[PDB]
Order: sequence, then structure tokens, then C-alpha cells
Amino acid sequence: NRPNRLIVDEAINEDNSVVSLSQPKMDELQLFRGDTVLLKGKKRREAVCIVLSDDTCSDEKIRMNRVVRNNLRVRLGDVISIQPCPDVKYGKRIHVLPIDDTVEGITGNLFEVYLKPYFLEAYRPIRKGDIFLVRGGMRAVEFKVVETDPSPYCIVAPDTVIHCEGEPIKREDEEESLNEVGYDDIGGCRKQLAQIKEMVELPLRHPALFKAIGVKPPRGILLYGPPGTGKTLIARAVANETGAFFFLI
Amino acid sequence: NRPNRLIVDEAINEDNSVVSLSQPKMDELQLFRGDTVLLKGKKRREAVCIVLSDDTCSDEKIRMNRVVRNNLRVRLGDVISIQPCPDVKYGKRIHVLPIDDTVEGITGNLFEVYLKPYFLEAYRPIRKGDIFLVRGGMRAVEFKVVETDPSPYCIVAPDTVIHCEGEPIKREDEEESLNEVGYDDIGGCRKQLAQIKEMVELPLRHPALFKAIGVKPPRGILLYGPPGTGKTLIARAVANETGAFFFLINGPEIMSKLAGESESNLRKAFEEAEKNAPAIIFIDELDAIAPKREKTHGEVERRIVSQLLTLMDGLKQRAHVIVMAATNRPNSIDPALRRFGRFDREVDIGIPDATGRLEILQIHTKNMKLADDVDLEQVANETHGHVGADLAALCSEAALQAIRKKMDLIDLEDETIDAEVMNSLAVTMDDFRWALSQSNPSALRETVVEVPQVTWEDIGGLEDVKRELQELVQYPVEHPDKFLKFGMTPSKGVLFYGPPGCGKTLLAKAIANECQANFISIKGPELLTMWFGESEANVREIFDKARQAAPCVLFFDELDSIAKARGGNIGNGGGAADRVINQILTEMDGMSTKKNVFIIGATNRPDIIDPAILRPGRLDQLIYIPLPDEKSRVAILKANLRKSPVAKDVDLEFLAKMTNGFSGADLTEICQRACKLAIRESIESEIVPEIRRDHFEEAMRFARRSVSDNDIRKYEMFAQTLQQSRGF
Ligand SMILES: Nc1ncnc2c1ncn2[C@@H]1O[C@H](COP(=O)(O)OP(=O)(O)OP(O)(O)=S)[C@@H](O)[C@H]1O
Ligand SMILES: Nc1ncnc2c1ncn2[C@@H]1O[C@H](COP(=O)(O)OP(=O)(O)OP(O)(O)=S)[C@@H](O)[C@H]1O
Ligand SMILES: Nc1ncnc2c1ncn2[C@@H]1O[C@H](COP(=O)(O)OP(=O)(O)OP(O)(O)=S)[C@@H](O)[C@H]1O
Ligand SMILES: [Mg+2]
Ligand SMILES: [Mg+2]
Ligand SMILES: [Mg+2]
Repeated sequence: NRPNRLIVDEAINEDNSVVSLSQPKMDELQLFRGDTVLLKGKKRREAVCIVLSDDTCSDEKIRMNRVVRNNLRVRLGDVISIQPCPDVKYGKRIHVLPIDDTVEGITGNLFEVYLKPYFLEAYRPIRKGDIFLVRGGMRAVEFKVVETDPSPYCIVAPDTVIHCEGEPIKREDEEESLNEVGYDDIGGCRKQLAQIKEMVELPLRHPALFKAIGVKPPRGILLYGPPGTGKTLIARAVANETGAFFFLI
Repeated sequence: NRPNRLIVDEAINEDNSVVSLSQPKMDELQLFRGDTVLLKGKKRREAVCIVLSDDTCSDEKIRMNRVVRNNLRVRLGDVISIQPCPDVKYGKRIHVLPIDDTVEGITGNLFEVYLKPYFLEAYRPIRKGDIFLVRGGMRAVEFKVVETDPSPYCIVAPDTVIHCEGEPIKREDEEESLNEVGYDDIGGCRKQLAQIKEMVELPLRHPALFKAIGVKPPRGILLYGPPGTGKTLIARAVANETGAFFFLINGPEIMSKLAGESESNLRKAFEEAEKNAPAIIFIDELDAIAPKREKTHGEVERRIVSQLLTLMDGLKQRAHVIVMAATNRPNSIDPALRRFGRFDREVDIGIPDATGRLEILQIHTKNMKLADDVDLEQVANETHGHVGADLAALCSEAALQAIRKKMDLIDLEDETIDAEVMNSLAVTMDDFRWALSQSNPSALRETVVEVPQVTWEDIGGLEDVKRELQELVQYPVEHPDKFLKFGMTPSKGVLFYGPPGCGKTLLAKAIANECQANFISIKGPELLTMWFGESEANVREIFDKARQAAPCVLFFDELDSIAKARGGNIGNGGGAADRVINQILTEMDGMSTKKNVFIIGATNRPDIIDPAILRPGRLDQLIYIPLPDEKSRVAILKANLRKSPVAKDVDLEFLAKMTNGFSGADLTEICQRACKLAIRESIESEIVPEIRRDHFEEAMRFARRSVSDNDIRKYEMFAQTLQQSRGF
């Protein structure tokens, strides 16, 4: 029913917005390797991305980067709506702005160090109000386009121009700070993260269904291990990657 | 007088209202197999049911389902009035309604999922204002007919119509919520439940009679056992299945209070219990509030313990108050509590066995819908260290695994999911296998007290020792009259000695099985590792646990490891008979003969066994198990090859005559090696399912003898002269 609902989990490509699909998926949606795709999420907001042809991932799962999960306000295990738009779209002027939470203490023309070796030879799309992060200078800055030609009608092309401002925009509470810890910030514990997810995500993401079904939830998870192994990191990541109120003791 | 009063106890048919009677009962009331019967209870209310013809239940007892006990407001052990009405009665319109305590979170037409495969092909009667429960959708709903043709004049028939409402009726306080725990919610503890009933029901159900008769009631029941064994469940069930006011005291909750406020809580608890009729005080986690006063820090804790002792002592028979307590560390309880007048009755809620844990699995999966491949008996067999809590967790994890495969395949993203798809969700045997794969048994370290599964058929040969073991174990417990007639006291002990791998463990387990007696196996390394903590009380606890398990066989396996702690009788020159073995002798001497506990020792080092074991009265039946002879080898091979698809060309007696000094373990190794060669052949051929003559030839090619000729000679020497041993 409605073959357009896609299940979301963490991606494997450690880059900017490049979604990954499964073997039946690119055939069902007749999408090619280097295709420009449009992702539709909750709260009436959109994201435009590039598909990646993967086969040995699972039967039905899309892989979503944490950079663009916040652009769609969708969390792990959530359902996403997708729409292929195989039309080449070039932007003329993108009015782009940083955020004054990650740009403090850095001056000068940050574009020649961040946006130059991040745009060229990539051909990635940009939508209105997209928070994309570029790493460089031994630090990471998330970045915000605020004004451009009508959305999205933009992919990275050499005819797209850039302009320095130096006036970062304040971050509102509608979006989650990407600087916070996520599942991508833990390495070496994937089996343990898998167990934690299996125990935690279903009771929290689907509380009404779980309560109606009348089965015992695991409510006593106890993380243990040698000091400095990421226990606090794992707990805070699970707190952040779910829409659960987190009280720390 | 008045041959119409019927005594009520819990039923055996795990279904809706189907009453069960005894052999004199269907003849006395001239009622047939499939008869419609009308049950009359207290408070002027009625129930209509179907009789079940049973004979091997008891002399006079009716069996009542908990679904219809609440319809009659009658509890366990109560007297019921019955009236056969063998008239076929068909209802036209039954106005039926759910209750808004068990239907929350479920929408849609619940009749097509609940009442459809519950009515048809059953032909069960329905009365006015009957609360019947239907299980389905991984949950249970009790249900209420509120309007229909005159009562009852209704049985389940195809001409009875149904109608959806979606307006559940509120539950009044006149009836008890069936969702609460009852005796049907405990599995694996029937003997303990029987003892608890015998101790509790008479003082509570008949307080005036008990007070007038002037006899001491058991007022100090103390439940104990490993964590998660149902102690709290049992206490709450006994509270619910009797009309007793139930006041609960939580150990941590009491101890979390400020100084001087927890004492007030205990005093108020006892005062309320004394005030409110016959009552039960349940102190859950008693070790939290009452540890040993010698080992405790604060004086507030000591005041708490003293206050509890004072309240226990000030509890009079006139109060009609029964105090139950649960603790998973009974030895950490202050000894003053476990004395007479405070806590004198002790019930051990032990780890469930295979049958008991199968019953627990059924109790926890009755709401769940299982696929046809689900073998709960197999799951019970594959779970060993699990307790009731472990099994409940396993069932919950299997259900959640089933959901995980259905929440993605079917978009259950709806806020309040209906039951029209919940039934489509079924739990497969693969889900249970996955749940069992990821499960940590809590009671793995606990000692096992159960009837072992191995029979005589698993033992080849050894017919003479089988007969001797029968005479030593079965006869005293089966025919005490002969023993008292001839005046001989049965020997309480047997020592098995002989070459290794000849079936000493199997013999003890099999003689346990034939008597249907409990079996406790204590291996030598287990003793040597419990004793390294210098815990002299654990070996005493072993004999204690054997005492409540009577008739039981206490088997000490691998006594050679014990006797090799310091080398043996000489060893380093000092005696290896130390540590546990002296306490074992003391415990053997300190157990009464009239107890049905039988002690069996096994060792393959008769040279270094200390003589004090062999003294008459401790282990004086010296049974020597030799290497199997040619025919016993055939029997052993046949026993070991029962579970394997052996080809017809395999000549078992040829193998028996080609193996001379081999023990039963050696023949088992030969069979295992041949089976492994067959497995290798199958694996290679995949890139036939019958173990063949060639496989056995190849296995025999590398077959090895685990007992030397010198060892055989020395064992034969000890087989003749081991009674001497002691003395020099
Ligand atoms: N598995 C990991 N992956 C990535 N970073 C890690 C990992 N484990 C530790 N770190 C880093 O090391 C820091 C150590 O903090 P934590 O490991 O979260 O503290 P902890 O694990 O609770 O150990 P304690 O508190 O000393 S017992 C983290 O904040 C991370 O920056
Ligand atoms: N014998 C049993 N039959 C059926 N269900 C059981 C049994 N034992 C445990 N359970 C289930 O497992 C749960 C564990 O709770 P309890 O066993 O009552 O706690 P407990 O026995 O007092 O052990 P503690 O409190 O940890 S020392 C129960 O609520 C039942 O759901
Ligand atoms: N008479 C027998 N019939 C069938 N199998 C036997 C027999 N004797 C030994 N076996 C096999 O050998 C294994 C060991 O048997 P046990 O009863 O443990 O003998 P044992 O005298 O205790 O010597 P060990 O130290 O245990 S090998 C059993 O599990 C069987 O597989
Ligand atoms: Mg930490
Ligand atoms: Mg408890
Ligand atoms: Mg053995």
C-alpha cells in the first residue's frame, strides 16, 4: 500500500547529502546512479539530494545522513516520503549565511577554505533553508542558505556564484544543533548500539502503540565497561537520536 | 445430608466455563458428558455451564474455572450449589458489551477477531450478567452481556446473532477484575502452592471456626528462592484467591523513609491488618529491612529489626492476621525472625523444572497468537537456567521480535492500532529461537532439584546393579511394610566405584528417574570451589535442600577430585580427607533414617577414597561397576545409537567383539566419531543421511582404549578388597 513510504536509518557514506537505497528500490522508482532526488519529510519541509546505488544493504531501507535528517526534522527509524525529479536545475545567486554558534573565533573569508573545496567537482543540490555542514580548519561549521532563486532549482555548478558576508544568522530552536552527539559519533560499538536501538527505539518512538499492545518494555538498561569507552557518549547519543526527553543524573 | 453441596477448587481445563466432576458425581446427579448445567452461588446469582466427565481427580471435588468463579462470587475451597437443567435453550438476541478497563487502545470490530473463533463449534451457554473473557490480539478482554432474552435460555448456536457497539461499560466494584493474578497465573510451583493453601486457606476462610477450635495457626510463612521465581506473584495470588485484606510492605520503600517514620509505617501496617478482618501482611524483600543485627551499621536499622520482632511477637491468634514475607537471600535474614512465633513456616520457591517452565511458557503465551511451528515444549527443554521472570522476558522478546517484522512490512504507523491486524501478527518458532539466542539465564549457578530424564533404556547392560539399586531405593519407599515386618532398617547409602566411563553417573540418574524421585548432583569440583570461600554453610544447605526434596537422591559425583585435594589417604603424607568431606560425613550421620533421602557416591579412584566414607551407616553398599562385557557393549552401542539413523548393514556385535577393553564412554566416542565422519561426508557431498558400516570401520580404525590392562587389574583387585580398606 502506497509504495512511496521509505524507512530511515543511519547512512554509511561519510559525506554530505547522498542517500543510499536497496536493490528493489532504484528499480521500483526507476532512478539511476547519479540522479537528483527530492525528499519529503514531516512538518511540510523538503530536501533535495543525490541517490547512491547500493544493493547489499537490506531488503527495504533507505540510508539518510544526519546532515539532512535535521533538514527534514526526521529521526532514526522514521518513515520518509520521496519523489524523483530527474531535471537538471542550476542556481544563479545563492545568498548563503553562517550560524553564530559554530563560527565564533574564526575570521576572514571562510569560503575560500570551506566552500571552495566542497562545491567543485561534486554537483550536489541545494534547497531553501538547508543546514549543511562543512568540515575544515580542525573544526566543523554547519551553514545556511537563506535566499536564492526559487526552491530548489539549484545544484552545484561552476556558474553558481558566491559572496562573503561575515554576518552569521542566529539559530532558532526549531532545528537541532548538529554539533550534538549522534550515532555517527560513536565508533567501535555497533553491536552494542544495535542492541541499545532494539531495546530503546520502539518503546520511545511508538509509545501509544507499545502501550496498547500490552507487552513489557526493557526499562532497566545498564551500560558498563572500562572507563572512557563511550558510555556517557552512547547514552547522550541515544537521547539525541530519539525525540525523548533526557534527564541526566 | 443435602446431597447438593459441592466443594470448589481450581480447574484443570484451560478454557472457558467447563466444570469438571468426579466419578460418583455424574452418577449421583445423573448427568451425561455434554450436558448443560446450572450453577448456583452466594449473593443470589447464578451461572450456567457445561459439565466435563472426569474420574481420576478426587473422591468429591468439583473443578471451577476462574472465569466463572467471579460470576458466582465464590472463592477457592468454598461450597457451591448445583442444579442440572438438561434442556436445550437457544437465544435470539444477546446485547453484549465490553468493559473499559481491558479494551483501551484497541479499535475496530473486535467481534470478528474475538467472538467469532470463540463461539462457533463450541455450544456454550450464556447467562445474564456473565463476565467471560476471550484471549486474542496478544491480550485478554473480559466481556459482559447486559441484555438478552430471559435468563439464561441461551447457548452458543449459529442462529444467535451479534452486533457491534464500541461502547464499553464501566466496571463496578461488586466483581473482581479477572486481570488480577490468580492461582492459574503461577506455573511450576504446585507443591509449594499446595503447602501455602494448606497453611493459609483454613485460618482465613474460616476464622470464627478456627478461633473457636483453639489451635495454633501458621502465622509466619516465609517465601524464599532465587530472584524472579514468583514469590511476589504467589503472595499476591494467595491474597486475591482468598477474601483476605492484603497490606503490602516493601523493604526498600520502608527503608527509604526517614528515621522514626518507617517504624510508624510498620506500626500502621500491623494496626490496619489487625483492624481489617482476617488479613495478610506481605513484607516483600524482607532482607532489606531485617538483615543480621550483628552485621549492620545504623541504630535506626536495628530499631527497625527490633520493631519488626516486637510486632511479630505481639501478633495474637485473635488477630487472625497472617504475615508472609519474601526474600531471595534467606541466609541474610536475621536469625531471630526465623524462630518459632515469628517465621516458622518456610517455603522454598525453587527454580522451575522442564515441565514447570513449559507451564510458565504456556501461561505467558496464552494471550499471544503462536504459529503452528511453535513448540513450547522444545523451548522449555532448551531453557535450563531460566526462572519465571526469565521465561516472561523471553516471551516478551519473542513477541517484540515478531512485531519488529510486522511494523515495517505492515505500516503500523497509526496512533491506536486496531485488532483486525493484531491477529494477523503471529509469533513464529523462529522468533522464539531468536529470543532464546539473546537471553541470560539468571539461575545458571543454582543447584537443580528435579527428576532426571535418563531412563534404564539409556544404560546398556548392568542389569545386576540395576536390580540391586531397585532393591536399595525403590523397595524401602514403595514397600515399608516388608521392612518393618522383618525389622531391618534400609541402608541410606551407596558408593559406586570402578573404571571411568562405565556409567556411574547414568546409574544414579536412572535410579532417580525410576523412583520418580528428585535428583541432586553435587560434583567434586563444585564442592572444592564452594569451599574455597570457606563457606561451611553451603554444604549444609545441600543436605537441607535434599531434605525438603524427599524422596530425593543426593548424588556426589567425581569423589576422586575431592580425594585428590591433598593426594589421597597418604598423598603428601597428610590426609586429603579434609574440608568438605568431614562435613559431608557429619551431615550423613545427622540425617534421620525415616527420611527418604538416599545418598549415592561415585568415584573412579577407590584407592584414595578415605575409609570414613565406607563406615556402615554412611555409604556401606559398595557397588562395583566393571567394564562392559561383549553383550553389554552391544547394549551400550544400541542405547547410544537410538537417536542416530544407523544403516542396516552395521553389525553392532561385530563392533562389540572388536572392542575389548573399551568402556561405555569409549563406545560413545566411537559412535560420535563415526557420526562426525558421516557429517563430514554430508558436508562434502553438499558441495547419504545414514551413518554406514564404512563410517564405523573408519572410526574403529582410530578407536582408543581409555583403561589400561594394569588399571583393569587394579580395579579388579579393589573390586574384591575395598571393604577392608579401613583399618590400616
Ligand atoms: N566509542 C567511542 N567513539 C567515539 N568517541 C569515543 C568513544 N569512547 C570514548 N570516546 C571519546 O572519549 C570521551 C570519553 O567520554 P566517555 O567515554 O563518554 O566517558 P565514559 O565512557 O562514561 O567513561 P567514564 O565516565 O570515565 S566511566 C567521549 O566524550 C568521546 O569524545
Ligand atoms: N512461577 C511463575 N509462574 C508464572 N509467572 C512467573 C513465575 N515466576 C515469575 N513469573 C513472572 O515473572 C515476574 C517476576 O516477578 P516475581 O517473580 O513475582 O518477583 P520475585 O519472585 O519476588 O523475585 P524478586 O522480587 O526479584 S527476589 C512475575 O511478575 C511473573 O510475571
Ligand atoms: N552403560 C552405559 N550405557 C550407555 N552409555 C554409557 C554407559 N556407560 C557410559 N556411557 C557413556 O559414557 C558417558 C559417561 O558416563 P558416566 O555415567 O558419566 O560414567 P562415569 O562412571 O561417571 O565416568 P565418567 O567420569 O563420568 S566419563 C555417558 O554420558 C554415556 O554417553
Ligand atoms: Mg561518563
Ligand atoms: Mg518480588
Ligand atoms: Mg559421570
